[PDB]
Amino acid sequence: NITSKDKMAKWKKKWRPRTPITSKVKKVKIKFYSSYKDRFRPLNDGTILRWKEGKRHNAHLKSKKSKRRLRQPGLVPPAYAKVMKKLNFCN
Amino acid sequence: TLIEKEIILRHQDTLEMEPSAYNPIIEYLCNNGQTAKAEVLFRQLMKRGVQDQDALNNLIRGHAKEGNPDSSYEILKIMSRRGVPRESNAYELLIKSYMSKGEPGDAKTALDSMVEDGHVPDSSLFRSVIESLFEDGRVQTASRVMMIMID
Amino acid sequence: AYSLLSLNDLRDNVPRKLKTRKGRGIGSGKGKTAGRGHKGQKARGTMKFGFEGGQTPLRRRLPKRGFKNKFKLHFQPVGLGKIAKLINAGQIDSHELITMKTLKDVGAIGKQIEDGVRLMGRGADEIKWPLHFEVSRVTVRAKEVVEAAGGSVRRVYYNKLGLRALLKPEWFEKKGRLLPKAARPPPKQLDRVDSIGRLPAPKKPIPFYA
RNA sequence: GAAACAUCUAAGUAGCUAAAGGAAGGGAAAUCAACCGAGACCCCGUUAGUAGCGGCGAGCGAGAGCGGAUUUGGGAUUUGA
RNA sequence: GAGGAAAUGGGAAGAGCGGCUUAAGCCAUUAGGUGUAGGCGCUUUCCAAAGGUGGAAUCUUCUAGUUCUUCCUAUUUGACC
Ligand SMILES: [K+]
Ligand SMILES: [K+]
Ligand SMILES: [K+]
Ligand SMILES: [K+]
Ligand SMILES: [Mg+2]
Ligand SMILES: [Mg+2]
Ligand SMILES: [Mg+2]
Ligand SMILES: [Mg+2]
Ligand SMILES: [Mg+2]
Ligand SMILES: [Mg+2]
Ligand SMILES: [Mg+2]
Ligand SMILES: [Mg+2]
Ligand SMILES: [Mg+2]
Ligand SMILES: [Mg+2]
Ligand SMILES: [Mg+2]
Ligand SMILES: [Mg+2]
Ligand SMILES: [Mg+2]
Ligand SMILES: [Mg+2]
Repeated sequence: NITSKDKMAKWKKKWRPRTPITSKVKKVKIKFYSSYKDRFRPLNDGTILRWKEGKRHNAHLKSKKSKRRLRQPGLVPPAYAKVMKKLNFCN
Repeated sequence: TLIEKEIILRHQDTLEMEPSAYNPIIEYLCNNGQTAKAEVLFRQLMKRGVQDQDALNNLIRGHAKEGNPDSSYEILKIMSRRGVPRESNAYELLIKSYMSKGEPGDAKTALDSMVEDGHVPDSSLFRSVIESLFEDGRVQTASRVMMIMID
Repeated sequence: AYSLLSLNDLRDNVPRKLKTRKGRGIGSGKGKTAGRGHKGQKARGTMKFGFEGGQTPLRRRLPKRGFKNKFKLHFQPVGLGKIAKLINAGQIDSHELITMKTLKDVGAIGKQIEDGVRLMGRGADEIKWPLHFEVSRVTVRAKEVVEAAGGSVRRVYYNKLGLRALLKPEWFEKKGRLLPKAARPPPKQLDRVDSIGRLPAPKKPIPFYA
């Protein structure tokens, strides 16, 4: 019928501003991957903060200790943090 | 009965008030009584055609000697924004009016405005303000006066 | 060479390091495959940095989190220690009101104020005088330390245009605009402040219950 | 290109066609802001690879404000009655 | 006859200043000088967001960086041929 997905589609087509067809920026700037943005946050330490996986569903699969453990935020491993450091994620 | 009938602020009227119609009466009102309706009439005269310095100087002295030096300071601010040339003797009465009511910080503010306008005062006034700042516990303002008197 | 500056003997502090021209003979050490090894994709130069080999990457196996607040307010933090040091340096007048304009002119505030000044409690053991402040926010330790010496802190409200008119009043007179008027706080910001700021910079404080 | 591919990208690009001028187009708010205010239109810098869009993947990517260049508004339109 | 150019990032060596530095532009070119808009730091550390925020040392106190040049690499462009 009228669910939240098509309600949001009808709302976004009419009220959200539209992307320009062509660019205006003449300078070339570096862009990293768009999947970094909502998932990672750089700290002033120099390490990058992340959140652990497995908390979306399937909570009957996990032990109590693992359920308590996945609540705790963690850090990106170094070999993967160097890539986003080199691709201008930490500014 | 002229000012309550807003005759000055009428556009279709042609004959305006002569300079001699307000030049002595502002002097008399400021020197021998109240300054408030004098400044009300002259602020109405600004809204049509008048920026005479004589009535402004007399309003400054009248507001100083009445007992409200804030009005003298704001009229000097009006002169500064309108570009009216500012004298040295006007700030002396403002400084000593601040002095007489026990506000040496306001006196130092007015002294700074006088110096930024470009008038050097005398060492007698310097000696008055430095002792008044020191005896009120405001040591650092007195030291800031000392800086410019050294310079 | 007695103070001689000729164009025949100019040289730098260290000798210039030149380019590594790859692909020349055997003796240069970087010829015949340069530095690329033998065959593959990294020798043909068609490899993108950050690719992981077909495994699902770490940037896609981890969950997203949270939302972005577009109305977030940023206040510049000043500690009591810097203000006390500048008091002892004779650059801030201790007997007048300490506004935000005073801090911006002395340089305790950086180049870009954004939404106001937050007063911090660092170096609180250097405060020996009754000081009067007018900031945007203040922490519990800073307010306690100031009022234990006998001063007062007033949390005061400016908006963006009011902050521009407080800090740069010459910017309006170069543009030909009149000085604006201080706006009232919005109802979500009403509880966070005490009073509306005066747009000329005030130099006499206002006691609370006096 | 997405290490395949179908929404997406390449891209309103290449190409084909029509009309007009030395320039064309746009233009003086049924415009932005936020209870404080700005004041037509086009071009250059910054905001900013940020907000936003997106098999929320690969990718695409503003506006307002602020600093410059040019600086311009005219008409309906005013009324003695 | 085949590792090269620009712009933006990660670093190393050298230098300027002590907060550092301009972009478009403007005034002159037998040639430079100006231009504060902006960027980074000081700065405050957790946090989805609201919210919240005592560095060290005791003994004349320590408490920050930024902009260029050269070279090695990365991204976008045909990208060693
Ligand atoms: K392929
Ligand atoms: K295929
Ligand atoms: K570089
Ligand atoms: K350095
Ligand atoms: Mg497009
Ligand atoms: Mg070898
Ligand atoms: Mg060979
Ligand atoms: Mg190699
Ligand atoms: Mg290989
Ligand atoms: Mg081979
Ligand atoms: Mg092989
Ligand atoms: Mg493909
Ligand atoms: Mg398209
Ligand atoms: Mg075409
Ligand atoms: Mg023609
Ligand atoms: Mg034309
Ligand atoms: Mg209005
Ligand atoms: Mg403009």
